[PDB]
Amino acid sequence: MTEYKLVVVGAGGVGKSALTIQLIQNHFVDEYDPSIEDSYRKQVVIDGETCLLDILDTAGQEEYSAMRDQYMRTGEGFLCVFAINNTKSFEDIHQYREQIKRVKDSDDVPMVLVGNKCDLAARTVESRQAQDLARSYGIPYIETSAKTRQGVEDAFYTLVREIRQH
Repeated sequence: MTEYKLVVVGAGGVGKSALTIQLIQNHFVDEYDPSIEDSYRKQVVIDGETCLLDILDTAGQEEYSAMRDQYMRTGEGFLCVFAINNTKSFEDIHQYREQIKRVKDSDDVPMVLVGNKCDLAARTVESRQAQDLARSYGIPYIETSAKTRQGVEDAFYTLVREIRQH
């Protein structure tokens, strides 16, 4: 009955809701999460191990108040979602990252950077820049498409593996 409680973060404009819902429903979904935090749980098998995957979507990076900090009790690992067309999202993730680190009075946790909307032509993030930013943070860089191409699943498995390897 091993549980993995992993937190998804990112600026507004990405499909944080899509990431979780598509995985747990195994379906192409655009449905948007509510204006407040929303967590989902789904039974999964990872590397031969049967366990529960619990994914939390958060909202309002700065608005992530003590009321929401309650979730930080999970504290396992973080999946950071940005849009290839959304340059500013990188700064919002960084600042949001700094805040959640302060809440945990610590900074050595599993993290993965994931970029959505890679099929969009009109973007302003070069993948060379995005991956270098991930590399400077010492975290994996994965490109994904909410449409069908799932890279988020492996990202969660990476988070789990990093937890297992501490």
